Amino acid sequence: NFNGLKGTGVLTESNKKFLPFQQFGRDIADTTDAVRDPQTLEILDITPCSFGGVSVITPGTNTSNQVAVLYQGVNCTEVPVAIHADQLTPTWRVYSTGSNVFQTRAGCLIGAEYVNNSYECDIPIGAGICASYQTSQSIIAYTMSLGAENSVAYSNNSIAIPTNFTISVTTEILPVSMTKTSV
Amino acid sequence: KIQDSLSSTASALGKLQDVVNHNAQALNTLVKQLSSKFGAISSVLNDIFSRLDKVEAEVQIDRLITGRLQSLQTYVTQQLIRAAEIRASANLAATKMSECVLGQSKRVDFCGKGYHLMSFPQSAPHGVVFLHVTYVPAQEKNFTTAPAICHDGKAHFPREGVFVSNGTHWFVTQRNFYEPQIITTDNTFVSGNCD
Amino acid sequence: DCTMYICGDSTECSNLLLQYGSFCTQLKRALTGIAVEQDKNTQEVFAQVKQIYKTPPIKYFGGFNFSQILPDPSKPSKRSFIEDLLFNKVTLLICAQKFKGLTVLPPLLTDEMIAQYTSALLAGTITSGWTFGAGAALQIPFAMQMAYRFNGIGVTQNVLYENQKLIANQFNSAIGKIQDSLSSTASALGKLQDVVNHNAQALNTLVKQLSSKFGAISSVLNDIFSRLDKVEAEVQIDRLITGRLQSLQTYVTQQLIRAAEIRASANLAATKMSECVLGQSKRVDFCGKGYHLMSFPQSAPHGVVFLHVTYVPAQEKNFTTA
Ligand SMILES: *[C@@H]1O[C@H](CO)[C@@H](O[C@@H]2O[C@H](CO)[C@@H](O[C@@H]3O[C@H](CO)[C@@H](O)[C@H](O)[C@@H]3O)[C@H](O)[C@H]2NC(C)=O)[C@H](O)[C@H]1NC(C)=O
Ligand SMILES: *[C@@H]1O[C@H](CO)[C@@H](O[C@@H]2O[C@H](CO)[C@@H](O)[C@H](O)[C@H]2NC(C)=O)[C@H](O)[C@H]1NC(C)=O
Ligand SMILES: *[C@@H]1O[C@H](CO)[C@@H](O[C@@H]2O[C@H](CO)[C@@H](O)[C@H](O)[C@H]2NC(C)=O)[C@H](O)[C@H]1NC(C)=O
Ligand SMILES: *[C@@H]1O[C@H](CO)[C@@H](O[C@@H]2O[C@H](CO)[C@@H](O)[C@H](O)[C@H]2NC(C)=O)[C@H](O)[C@H]1NC(C)=O
Ligand SMILES: *[C@@H]1O[C@H](CO)[C@@H](O)[C@H](O)[C@H]1NC(C)=O
Ligand SMILES: *[C@@H]1O[C@H](CO)[C@@H](O)[C@H](O)[C@H]1NC(C)=O
Ligand SMILES: *[C@@H]1O[C@H](CO)[C@@H](O)[C@H](O)[C@H]1NC(C)=O
Ligand SMILES: *[C@@H]1O[C@H](CO)[C@@H](O)[C@H](O)[C@H]1NC(C)=O
Repeated sequence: NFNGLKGTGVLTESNKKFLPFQQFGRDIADTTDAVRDPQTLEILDITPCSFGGVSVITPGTNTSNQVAVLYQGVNCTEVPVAIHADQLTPTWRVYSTGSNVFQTRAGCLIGAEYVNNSYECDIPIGAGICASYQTSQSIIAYTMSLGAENSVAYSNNSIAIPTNFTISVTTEILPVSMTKTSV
Repeated sequence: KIQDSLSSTASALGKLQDVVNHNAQALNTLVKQLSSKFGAISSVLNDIFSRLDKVEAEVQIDRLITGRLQSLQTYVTQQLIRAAEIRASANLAATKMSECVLGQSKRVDFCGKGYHLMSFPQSAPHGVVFLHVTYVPAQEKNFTTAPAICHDGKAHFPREGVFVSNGTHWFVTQRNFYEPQIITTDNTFVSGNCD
Repeated sequence: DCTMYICGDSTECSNLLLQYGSFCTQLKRALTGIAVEQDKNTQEVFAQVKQIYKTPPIKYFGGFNFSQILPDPSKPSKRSFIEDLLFNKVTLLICAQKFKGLTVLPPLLTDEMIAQYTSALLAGTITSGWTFGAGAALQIPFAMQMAYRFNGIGVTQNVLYENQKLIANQFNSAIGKIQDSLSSTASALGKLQDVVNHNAQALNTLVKQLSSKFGAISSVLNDIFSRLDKVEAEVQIDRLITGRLQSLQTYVTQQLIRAAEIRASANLAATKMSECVLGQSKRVDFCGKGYHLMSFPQSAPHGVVFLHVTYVPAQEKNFTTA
């Protein structure tokens, strides 16, 4: 509370050089982010507190009820520091001290182990990571699988010619119309 | 095998299934919207009359007539976008019907994977389903080949085919099927020296 | 983020906002439709092959020199020569918008394995011709594969062999000019430069909009509650909530129009990759001016680049016919 300039954030020290008459510094969005303390004349810097988004990984309710929350776009060395009482908007803080935390490019994951082997995607995450429910059952996070690798023998003088064939039938579905309505 | 494949699971018909879902769900939000007060005294209309006189009720009823109208405006705009999407999908179906049904299409990977022979249409709720019939080569074998052959000091080329030899004698055969044949001038044509 | 953008770090603004209903539970729903869609378009253009083929170490294709577009092991990334120029030609403190809840998410397929698909398509179209797009791959000598393409154009296959040395030199020189010519003019990447511009410029207007008064006294929420009584402070605030909120629904509407347009372009690109790469198309000008022979794909930021190879007749002479 600086002469009525109420707000909320974390205050640090800055090297900005206010002129003798200048007191407040604004930004592109036209809001206060630089104030000078009335008693001791120093140039503080104001930035809002940390935040982010929450996403939950879960199989169907028919399967097990285990879950694994996600915190989008935040360094994962921050929310474990918030292990106290009544400091975060979510109240299910039992998972703050959950399973082995894992760090990704889109935040960090709580409740899964980063296995080595790779399968096709089941639950998209981001940056080539997809979680799944494998086998004694558990939730795991792994890396993309682009399909089985193969090589074709190329030579200056050789050719392959099929000696047989097969006939297959493939389906295809396309929408044509939607429900007519009026109001 | 197509009989049980359709009934094997439930996510096979996902494309048509969510079309009706995306319309009914939009209606529910529109219906439930009118219960919002929009910050005024009361959501329901007639209640806001007996509780006030007839001078400041206008600002208290304007909010209940713009929100009930602006929300309706938002829903209509959503329909326009989806209509502009179905129109693009419907035209593709007409092109598929005009090519993969009434004829044989040379365009690759357009009427099913692999070489295309014919397709059959089937009706569906708010959609159509095709059955592409395709031809796929089976197992093959390695071979030794040469581009041209020089016999009378002159080169010859396969008229329709490719030269092939099993290590003992040379033959010419089809591109997509193994049917070796004896070399033949009527099966080839001469052009230029073989040097 | 709904609440923070409208009611910045304010508790008395939030509860008043709750009276407006479920207006912005649609924004989470609507935007996620776009987010999921963008992870589908990329998967519908590069993922048409389920076998990751690799090029042989030997690069002697009867004289043709493909080393220009093959991946380079020396570079830490598996990016070819041409693919590296594209990244340098595309430009992606401005990231202070994080403080107003304007988050940006990363794509599912990051750039590193995107080129891996491109390597697979390039490798499988030079050792197996086009048969690998219809089932089992079949190896064919590249020097004689061109004979089939010439047959499709209309010229007999004999013509190719008589000028094998001449045709290779002319094609090899052609690809060399592409490297410098791409970086010669600055408007070559215009169709991609505007995409990153539009999707970045529009955010600035959204941030700058909340600095307007919209008929109130001040543009900051804190002073109003600390200077005016609660009975009528709801009048000025209501004049401001409807201001910012309306400016937000405009932004989401713009996104839908652009998203509905990109899909109409990705599908066209998918057909181009399916036809002009995995086979020879008889359509005119669909895969470049002149008679079509082949084409190679190259990855790019938020797009793809094609390299069509076409046949064009040179000088002629007039005759008399019956
Ligand atoms: C490559 O293909 C050629 C063409 O089929 C093979 O040559 C032919 O092989 C058949 C089967 O052995 C021969 O038929 C039999 O030959 C014996 C030889 O004594 C004869 O007594 C029988 O009455 C019967 O005709 C056929 O003659 C032969 N033709 C020629 C021109 O040699 C050849 O064996 C194949 N090479 C391989 C598989 O390595
Ligand atoms: C090409 O493949 C077909 C498919 O397997 C082969 O047909 C089989 O032939 C055997 C022996 O006559 C039968 O026991 C199988 O029942 C056939 N399968 C089917 C699906 O009918 C055919 O023989 C193969 N071609 C050659 C030359 O062997
Ligand atoms: C015989 O045909 C095979 C293909 O069916 C050629 O390729 C060999 O077999 C498999 C193909 O995936 C590979 O595991 C082998 O390593 C391939 N061999 C080599 C040397 O690479 C094979 O080359 C052909 N052999 C001959 C003599 O023509
Ligand atoms: C394919 O073309 C490239 C480009 O000209 C060749 O690489 C050049 O090789 C010469 C000497 O061989 C060097 O002086 C250049 O600096 C190289 N340039 C680049 C961009 O690498 C390459 O040798 C050719 N490959 C074949 C098989 O002919
Ligand atoms: C749950 O799974 C079991 C076994 O797969 C099955 O029998 C049951 O019908 C499933 N229930 C639901 C609601 O999907
Ligand atoms: C958090 O920041 C530090 C600062 O260097 C960095 O090393 C670390 O990787 C960051 N955490 C994550 C999960 O990226
Ligand atoms: C993956 O393999 C490496 C071997 O380099 C090993 O050190 C690591 O523990 C493995 N990861 C898991 C989850 O087993
Ligand atoms: C094909 O085989 C090798 C591959 O390195 C090549 O050097 C050789 O010249 C070619 N063979 C013929 C007959 O041209």
